[PDB]
This record gives sequence, structure tokens and C-alpha cells, in this order.
Amino acid sequence: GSVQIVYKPVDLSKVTSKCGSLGNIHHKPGGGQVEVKSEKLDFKDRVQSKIGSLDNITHVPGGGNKKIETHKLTFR
Amino acid sequence: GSVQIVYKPVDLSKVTSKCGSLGNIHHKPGGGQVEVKSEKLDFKDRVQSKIGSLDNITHVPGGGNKKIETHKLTFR
Amino acid sequence: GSVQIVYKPVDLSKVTSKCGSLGNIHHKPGGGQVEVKSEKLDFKDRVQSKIGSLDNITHVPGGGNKKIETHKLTFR
Amino acid sequence: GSVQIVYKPVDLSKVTSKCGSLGNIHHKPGGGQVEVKSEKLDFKDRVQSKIGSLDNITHVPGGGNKKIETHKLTFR
Amino acid sequence: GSVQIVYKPVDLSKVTSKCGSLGNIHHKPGGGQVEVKSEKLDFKDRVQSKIGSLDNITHVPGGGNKKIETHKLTFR
Amino acid sequence: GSVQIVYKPVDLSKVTSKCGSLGNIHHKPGGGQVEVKSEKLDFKDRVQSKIGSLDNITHVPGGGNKKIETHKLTFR
Repeated sequence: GSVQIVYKPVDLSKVTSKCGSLGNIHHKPGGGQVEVKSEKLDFKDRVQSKIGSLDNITHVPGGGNKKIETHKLTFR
Repeated sequence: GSVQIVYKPVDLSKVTSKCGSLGNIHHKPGGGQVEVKSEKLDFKDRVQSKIGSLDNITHVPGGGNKKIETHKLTFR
Repeated sequence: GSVQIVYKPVDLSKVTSKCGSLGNIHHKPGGGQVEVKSEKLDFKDRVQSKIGSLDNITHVPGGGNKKIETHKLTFR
Repeated sequence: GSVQIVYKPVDLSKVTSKCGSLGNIHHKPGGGQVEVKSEKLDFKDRVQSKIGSLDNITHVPGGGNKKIETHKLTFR
Repeated sequence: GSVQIVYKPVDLSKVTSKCGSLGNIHHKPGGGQVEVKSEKLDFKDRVQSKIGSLDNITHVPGGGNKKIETHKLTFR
Repeated sequence: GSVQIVYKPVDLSKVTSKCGSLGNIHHKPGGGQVEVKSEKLDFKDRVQSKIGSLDNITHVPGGGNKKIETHKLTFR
């Protein structure tokens, strides 16, 4: 028999920020230290290893707002 | 027999921030230290390892609002 | 019998950031140190390794707003 | 005062074997099989390890009687 | 005071073997098989390791004789 | 005071073999097989390793005789 699909999501949504100032921000961490010892590394399928990383990050967006949309129709 | 689907979500939502100022922010941790000792690493399928990482992060968005929407229709 | 799909997502959404000023940001991390020791690395299929990475990042966009859209229609 | 030691062991002993024949000897064992699986071997002081050995021995001496002589004098 | 040592061991001992024949000896073992897997070997002081040996030995001395003499005098 | 040592071991001792015949000896082992797998070997002080040896030995002395002497005098 007849199959009919109407997929019609509607979106008027708004993500809004006012800020009067960002400033006087001081990221001043002391000296980090890292050691790793390992004797063999053996990686096979879809492995996503990270070893011994040392990150200092200072992220200061005037907005930094996120809107994420996922729309899926699957038919068999 | 006849199959009819109407998928019609509607969204007028708003995510809103007012801020008068961000500032005088001091991320000042003392010196971190990390050590890892291991004998063999042997990773097979879809492994997502992290070893011995050391992160300092200072994230200061003026907004930083998140709206996340997932819409799925599955038919067989 | 007949199969009919109407896929008609509609989107008027807006992501808005006002910031009065960005300034006076100081990323002054201390001297980091990293060591990694290994004898053999043996990587095969879809491996995405990182070893010993030291990073300092200062990211200060006037916007930094993200709108992300994924649309998938799959038929069999 | 005066110390006198006389160490004077005497030995006239005899170890004797008579045999009319050795023979018609058949060392015919079926095929042996050995497996060892281990992660690490880490040996420190005066270690005398044997791992996974497989011995067939056929020892057929005409005598097999034993003489070894060891003499030690230690003074302080 | 005076120290006197007379160390005067005496030995007339005899080791005697008579055999009328050695023979018709058949060392015929089936095929041996050995496997060893280990990931690291790490040996430090006076280590005397053997790994995965496979020995067939046929020893048939009529005499084969060993006389071993060790004499030590140590003074301080 | 006076220290006197007489070290005077005396030895008339004898090792003796008669054999009427050696012969008809058959060392016929089946085909041996050995495998060893290891990823690193790290040996330091007075290490005496053997790995994966495969010995067939046939030893058949009528005489083959050994006399071994060690004499040590040490004074301080």
C-alpha cells in the first residue's frame, strides 16, 4: 500500500548574548611537567591514542554560543 | 494498507544572557607534575586512550549558551 | 505501492553576540616540560596517535559563535 | 696459648661394579610439545631460570660410580 | 701463642667398572616441538637464563672417566 | 706468635674401566621444531643467556678420560 512521509520541522529559535566587557584575564599556571615510560606500543584498528600531552589554553570568545541541529530520516 | 506520517515539530524558543562585565579573572595553579610507567600498550578495536595528559584551561565566553536539537524519524 | 517523501525542514534561527570590548588578556604559562620513552611503535589501521605534544593556545574571537546543521535522508 | 690441629682422614674405600652386558635399550617416547606465554621477564640478582625446555636423554654408562675430591683450609 | 696445623688427608680409594658389552641402544624419540612468547627480557646481575631449548642426548661411555681435584689454602 | 701450616694431601686413588665392546648405537630423533618471539632483549652484568637452541648429541667414549687439577695458595 501507499506510504507517505512529511518531515517538516520548523525553527525560529534564537541564541542571544549581551556582555558589557571581557578583560583583565590572567592565565598564569606554573611550569607543568610530564613523563611517560612504556616499552612497546601496538595499535590495530581505529585507535585514537594521546600520550604525554601538556596543554595551556586561554579561550575568550565575545560570543561563544553554539546551536547544533541534527535531522535524520531513514527508510527501508 | 495506507501509511501516513506527519513529523512537524515547531520551535520558537530563545536562550538569552545579559552580563554587565566579566573580568579580574586569575587562573594561577601551581606547577603540576605527572608520571606514568607501563610495560606494554596493546590496543585493538575503537580504543580512545589518553595517557599522562596535563591540561590548564581558561574558558571565558561572553555568551557560552548551547542549544542542541536532535530529530530522528526511522521507518521500515 | 507508491512511496512519497517530502523532506522540508525550515529554519529562521539566529545566533547573536554583542560584546562591549575584548582586551587586557595575559596568557603567561610557566615553562612546561614533557618526556616520553618507548622502544617500538607499531600502528596498523585507522590509528590517530599523538605523542609528547606541548601546546600553548590563546584564542580570542570577537564572535566565536557556531551554528552546525546535519541533514541525512536514507532510502532502501 | 698454644693451638695444635692434626687433620688426618684416611680412606681405603673401593666402589666396584661388574656387569655382563648392557643392551637392547629403546628410548622411543612420542613427540613432546611445549608452549610458554608470558608478558615480561625481569631478572635481577643470581637468577638461574630455565623456560620451555624439552629434553630427551639416553644415558647408559658402563660404570656410573662417582669420585670428586675438594680440599679447603682457611685461616684468620 | 704458637699455632700449628698439620693437614694430611690420605686417599687410596679406587673406582672400578667392568662391563662385558654396551650396545644395541636406540634413542629414537618422536619430533619434539617448542614455542615461547614473551614481550620483553630484562636481565641484570649474574643471570643464567635458558629459553626454548630442545635437546636429544645419547651418552654411552664405557669409561668416560673424570677425576677432579680442587685444593685451596687461604691465609690472612 | 709463630704460625705453622703443613698442607700435605696424599693421593694414590685410581679410576678404572674395562669394557668388552661399544657399538650398534642409533641416535635417530625425529625432526625437532623451536620458536621464540620477544620484542626487546636488554642484558647488563655477567648475563649468560641462551635462546632457541636445538641440540642432537651422540657421546660414546671407550676411554675419553679427564684428570682436572686446581691448586690455589693465597696469603695476606
